Amino acid sequence: GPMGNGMNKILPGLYIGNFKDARDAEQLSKNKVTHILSVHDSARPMLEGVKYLCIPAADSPSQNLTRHFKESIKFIHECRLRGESCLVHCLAGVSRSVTLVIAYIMTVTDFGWEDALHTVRAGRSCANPNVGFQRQLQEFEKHEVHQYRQWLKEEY
Repeated sequence: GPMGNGMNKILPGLYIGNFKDARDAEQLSKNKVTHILSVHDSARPMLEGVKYLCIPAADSPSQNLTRHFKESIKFIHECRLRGESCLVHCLAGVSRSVTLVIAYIMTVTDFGWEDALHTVRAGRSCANPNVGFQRQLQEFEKHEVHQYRQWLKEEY
């Protein structure tokens, strides 16, 4: 489906889904999601029992997401380090949320963005950052990921 078939586990304690999955109490309970990184235009805290990170961003190649990589990675990582689960979602769980999760995967591995995307697609086939985000990711892979990797290693 163009918007997935429900939230999908990408890494232990890390899921991606659409705006609907983000409201799915049972799905959230089953997956023990206690953290939600909402990245879409109307992103704001919604449910109880959940720590939110809301990033008002549009799914446009003009939308800068790289600037949100650090805070997104920190949110996700501290959640996972505490043995908790984080759901990263946008409207369809195809471009925005996927881009942030790819950035995270690249930072906790030696993966380039395409290998990271491959990792995401294995869990959520509809994953497909818009061309602009791929560009930003490509850039991230070229001149910053090495920098981010050191950061997490030193910070955690």
